[PDB]
Amino acid sequence: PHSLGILHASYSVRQILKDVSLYVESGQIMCILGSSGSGKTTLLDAMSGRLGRAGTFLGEVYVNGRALRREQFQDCFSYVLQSDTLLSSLTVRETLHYTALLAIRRGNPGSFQKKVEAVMAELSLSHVADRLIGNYSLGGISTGERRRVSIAAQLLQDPKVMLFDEPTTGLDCMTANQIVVLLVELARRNRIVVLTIHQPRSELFQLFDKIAILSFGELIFCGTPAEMLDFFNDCGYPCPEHSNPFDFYMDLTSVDTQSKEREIETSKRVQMIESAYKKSAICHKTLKNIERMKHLKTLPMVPFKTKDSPGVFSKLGVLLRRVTRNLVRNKLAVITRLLQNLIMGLFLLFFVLRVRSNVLKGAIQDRVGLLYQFVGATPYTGMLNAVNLFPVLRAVSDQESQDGLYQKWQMMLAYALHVLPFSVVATMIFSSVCYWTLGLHPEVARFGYFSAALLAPHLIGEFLTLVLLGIVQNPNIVNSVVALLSIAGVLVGSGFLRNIQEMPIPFKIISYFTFQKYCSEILVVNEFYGLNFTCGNPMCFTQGIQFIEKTCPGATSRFTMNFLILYSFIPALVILGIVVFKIRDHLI
Amino acid sequence: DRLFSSESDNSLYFTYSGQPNTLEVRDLNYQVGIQNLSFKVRSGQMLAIIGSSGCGRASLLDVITGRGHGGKIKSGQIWINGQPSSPQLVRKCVAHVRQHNQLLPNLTVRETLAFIAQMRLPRTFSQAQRDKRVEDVIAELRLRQCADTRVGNMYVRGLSGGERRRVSIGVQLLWNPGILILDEPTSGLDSFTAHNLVKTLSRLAKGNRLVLISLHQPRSDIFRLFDLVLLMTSGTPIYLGAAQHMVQYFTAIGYPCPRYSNPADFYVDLTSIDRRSREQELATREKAQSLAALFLEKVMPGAVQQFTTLIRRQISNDFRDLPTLLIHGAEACLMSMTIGFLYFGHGSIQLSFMDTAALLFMIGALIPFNVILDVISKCYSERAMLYYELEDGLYTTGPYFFAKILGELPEHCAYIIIYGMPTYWLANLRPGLQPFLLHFLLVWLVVFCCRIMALAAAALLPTFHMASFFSNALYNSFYLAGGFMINLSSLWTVPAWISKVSFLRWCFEGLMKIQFSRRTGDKILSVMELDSYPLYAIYLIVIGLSGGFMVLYYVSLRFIKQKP
Amino acid sequence: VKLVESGGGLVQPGGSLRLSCATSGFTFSEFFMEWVRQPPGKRLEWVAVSRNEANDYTTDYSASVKGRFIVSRDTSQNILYLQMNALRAEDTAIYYCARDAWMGFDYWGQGTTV
Amino acid sequence: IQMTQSPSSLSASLGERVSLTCRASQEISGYLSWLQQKPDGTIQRLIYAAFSLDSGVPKRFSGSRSGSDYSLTISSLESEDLAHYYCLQYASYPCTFGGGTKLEI
Ligand SMILES: CC(C)CCC[C@@H](C)[C@H]1CC[C@H]2[C@@H]3CC=C4C[C@@H](O)CC[C@]4(C)[C@H]3CC[C@]12C
Ligand SMILES: CC(C)CCC[C@@H](C)[C@H]1CC[C@H]2[C@@H]3CC=C4C[C@@H](O)CC[C@]4(C)[C@H]3CC[C@]12C
Repeated sequence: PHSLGILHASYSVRQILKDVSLYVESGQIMCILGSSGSGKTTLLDAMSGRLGRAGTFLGEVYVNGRALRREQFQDCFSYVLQSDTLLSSLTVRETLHYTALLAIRRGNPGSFQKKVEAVMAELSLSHVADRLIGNYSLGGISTGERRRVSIAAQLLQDPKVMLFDEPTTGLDCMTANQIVVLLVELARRNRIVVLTIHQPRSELFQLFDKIAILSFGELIFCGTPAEMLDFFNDCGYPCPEHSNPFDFYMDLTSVDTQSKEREIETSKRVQMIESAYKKSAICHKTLKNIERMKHLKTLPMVPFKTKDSPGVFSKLGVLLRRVTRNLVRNKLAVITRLLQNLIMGLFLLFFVLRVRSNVLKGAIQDRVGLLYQFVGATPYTGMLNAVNLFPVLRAVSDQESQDGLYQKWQMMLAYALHVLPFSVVATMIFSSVCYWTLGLHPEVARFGYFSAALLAPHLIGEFLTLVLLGIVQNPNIVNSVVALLSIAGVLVGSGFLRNIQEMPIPFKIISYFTFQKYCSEILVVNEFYGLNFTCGNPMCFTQGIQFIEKTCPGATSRFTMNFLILYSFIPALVILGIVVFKIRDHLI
Repeated sequence: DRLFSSESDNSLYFTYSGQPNTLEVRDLNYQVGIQNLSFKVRSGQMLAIIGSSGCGRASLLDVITGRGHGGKIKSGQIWINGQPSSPQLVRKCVAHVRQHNQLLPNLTVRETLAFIAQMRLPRTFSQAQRDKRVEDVIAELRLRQCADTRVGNMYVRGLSGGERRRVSIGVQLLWNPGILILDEPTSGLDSFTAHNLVKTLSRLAKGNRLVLISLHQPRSDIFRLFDLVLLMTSGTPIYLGAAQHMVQYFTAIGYPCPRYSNPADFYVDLTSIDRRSREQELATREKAQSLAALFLEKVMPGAVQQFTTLIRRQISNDFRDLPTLLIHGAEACLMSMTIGFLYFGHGSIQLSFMDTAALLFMIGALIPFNVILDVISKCYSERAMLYYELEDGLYTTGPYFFAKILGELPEHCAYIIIYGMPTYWLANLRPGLQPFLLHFLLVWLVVFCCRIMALAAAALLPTFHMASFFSNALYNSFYLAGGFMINLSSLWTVPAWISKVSFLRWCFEGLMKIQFSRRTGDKILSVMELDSYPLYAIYLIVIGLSGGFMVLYYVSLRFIKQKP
Repeated sequence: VKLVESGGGLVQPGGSLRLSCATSGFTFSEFFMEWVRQPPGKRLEWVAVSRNEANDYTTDYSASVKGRFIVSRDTSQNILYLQMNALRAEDTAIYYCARDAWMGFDYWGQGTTV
Repeated sequence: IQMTQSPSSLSASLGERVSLTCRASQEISGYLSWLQQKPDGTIQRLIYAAFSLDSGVPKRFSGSRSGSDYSLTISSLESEDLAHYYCLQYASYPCTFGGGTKLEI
């Protein structure tokens, strides 16, 4: 039988754990109670090997006798979070299949599907196996079903020691009780389960096998409810009848931070109970069992997970397939992606409605206005799409990266790969709809050049917003920052309203690093090349070459160069996003 | 009961003097499912509603008080103080303590308490009487150690959570109500603080008052302090009476509660309908119905004063929020600096005419984004407080408009100064005092009109996202209608009319007529279409648009409910 | 608002005594009534409080005399009474009769030696 | 809440401006009171709320607050000021008093 033992564990960073020592066996369930500042989630994370890199973690963690190092935690300990971040536009079967493909790599999909079916039958999810996740308030699966799906995704890796960070928080009483009985049933199948609860109910007292209490990192008690009641009676605080011993022992071993006399009294009581527990035979028996199973010389070795992760290209392809299947199953996201540029162009067409290409009253003015609005709106639509569709995938990646499945930069690369063709077809539709209706130098080569010169800034702004969302949490801050940056770029970069050959040196240098300058140069060279204007002295440019030389003199001979720069602006942003996600991996 | 605080003050400093209030609900049948609810509470008793204290979107207390946005199929009676319930009687006698707090974070406890007192108490009360009432309210809820501490919520230091709940209770208790009704008072509080708050509410109920409390899942120690308890499951009452005898009741009908188990939890878990299955749904519904059957068979000041109080509270609240003011000043300074350095006129090469036109157009049309953003954020950051103070009857939605306007006016003027004064010298525009003052006044009026438009759009739409979308659409329709983008002449019928009511186009035309009129000439205005309206006419048109937006905002505040 | 105290004298340790505080000038049944003593060489020490009719004439005492001192009030003649038992061990003081404790100790008495 | 009054003893003659300080162990939000016990024994409240004055007392006595230290200032002392002075707090239960200062002429 398996046996986990935490001996003299301590976490400094201020001293969140003070000599924590627990002992769990296979087939037993251990619950951990404490206040908000108790540091039980910190202990769970330290045992799972997630925050042991930022702070010094003392104490040993023996598993089946063999002392595991600070690097073998995530390969033997599973950790189920509380956020339960799942993709809404996916079913349970395909989600678990993707999880198994990202975790396991054995061969034909038959074994993967069989493992998924077995785990669903164990988690009682076979009857909702072909139902979309969605939201429970709009017609999706219940919160208990989402928790079961998360537990199944965690169990797919064939674990033996699992930790749960408040699996009953946010759920109703009946659903929380169902989850407790489910965890008890999973633990009874020759496994180890350690869960934390904010405040359990009265009927969950006799369901657990071990109950521990932590306050400010100090272990007040750890044992079965029978010895719990016995010890709390022997200390002089018997639990009254009809008092929910859970709440009574949560109030008895907590400090009151409202006054300074009550705080000292509560601290004195907590220290008294802790000192009485340190002298009791329960902690002595725990330490004896730990040191005995350490020196058994016959129990089996550490049962790890199934195996490690496969190559990077397979995981990248699986993530790409997952994100495109989640996108194509959400009709709203698809229609926004395909019609944002179209709505922008239709709103722009409602005001102009034509370009008078043979009179100098509103020809150059309306043309410059249209080009400015396009250059300032394509990256805005890209940023809108990014802010609207990325955060869910970013949260899913942040949740699934700590488990050892994949990295976040691979998720970002898959997002870019699945967003390339959609932006391509969207900007192509918007071009084929608006360019011909506006009558802007009717031609096919000019139309293709305009389509490319409006497709490039869309992807550029979308990837910049992707980087900012990978480095900044709040999506509204990123939205406002990208909008302001696009404003500044279309104002300073373009020579429409500033005549760059006359702007100061710092702005002239900044305009060289902005894609808006090259975009506007390409658009001017493509639009004002082969058309003439008519005056009917103050403003009469009778041709287009004169206006081109006035705005950007040497932009005609830099067509291919500006196109290459505008298109190479994208891989630089992709590499910057990869680096930004690699940095983000170390700050959360 | 010996683990919590025991050295407290059991004195009652602010008691209710008057006739005892009564509340009787007879055969209430609330649907869209409360069925056959009937109880009768008097002054001096504390009623705690345990179990499913909600019926979807509106709780039971909102149903009793007459509030509720969902369906209200009524088949029973509600008698308050011996008279049928009505919004007037509820506003006059019943006070409500919501679950989510709504307090200005930059105000101390005493300041906001005096504000609510002078906005609630009649005009015949002298200042000394108001301060005495505030002091009695402070001493009653043991808030004397925090009478000068900021009541700031999260993101600010402020005070604790239980103290914030006590401050809200005092705000709702300043006018000395006869019936108090609190929904989820111990939501998000520690156990000791929840116990102290329950003891304080019990003392308030003992002080010749009628206190009703909503609690979905009460703790084991909170349940022991209940005077009267009302168990409700699936909208049906199962038990109604003393809490200490509750178990003694169920043991009398073949349902004993086992030891070492919370009675409230054990009795809300036993009679709860199970939704995981279909064969157990009715299997528990029949038990609930039988238990319900056995239970049923067993038994001033004015308007100008309100405006002054509101504007003073607003000024005291926003003038102490240093981070937001510094952020706004930073945005203004950054905008002004980039605009003035991009169009730097001091140098060997002066600014061209098209460059000056683009500079004026950008000066006019770069502020609305940040302006609307900040205004809508500030409006949606305090929508619940305004809605609740309008529902409870603090003001009559008239003085609030002018109060908000004259409260945002000074900061808006400072923003306009910071954005426009260090931009006129950097760009080296037309020198002099009259053109600079005219430019400043026009920019100020245009930004004021934009602020009023943002206020109206925020108050007209229920959510922040749709309001921001509509405001951005309006701003873009006014931007494309400007006299710089589409020539102001290639518009057939609709965009021309939009430009006629577009403040950005009028701002651009006014700036052009200020800069290029009789300078080096009106011929540049003649080649364009910016010479058909004099300067004073443009100013009057901007003022009229601002007035129309103010009227729209007032109509939206008066007729549209500001539901959070 | 006049307060006068009486009932002080020589008492053997372990006996019993009763001080009387006569009140005039205001509604005796509307305001609090406190007994606050002072040791012969120490600072003022609050002893007991009796609340008004709005609190149903409930009483409260300090942790040093809780159980031995009993304060009461006669509303017919507006006279506060303080019965002391098992005194003269350390309870020797100059006990004063004050009006309001929560609203500041105003309108003190004259004090009587025990 | 402990009230530390300073100084425990003070000697000042006619004409001087006396200042008696009182520090609270916790925050009382200005809920402090200054009483004057005459040598005969008739105690009377001189200052309430730490800033206001009672009716019938001379205006020479004033109340002030610096940080967490309250101050009673007596300008143009008379012969009727030789007496004991006590500071008390009534912001938290129970109500505690101060050490007291024997103002002697
Ligand atoms: C549906 C009707 C109302 C049309 C709505 C179109 C809206 C959603 C789109 C189309 C054109 C878009 C604008 C195009 C240009 C810019 C300039 C950019 O720097 C900030 C965003 C901004 C201001 C966009 C705001 C949103 C916008 C107005
Ligand atoms: C309920 C909570 C989350 C509401 C928070 C409102 C947030 C999302 C909104 C309201 C005000 C907005 C800010 C207004 C001003 C600016 C300054 C600008 O240079 C960067 C964006 C930034 C910083 C905005 C970011 C988003 C913002 C902070």
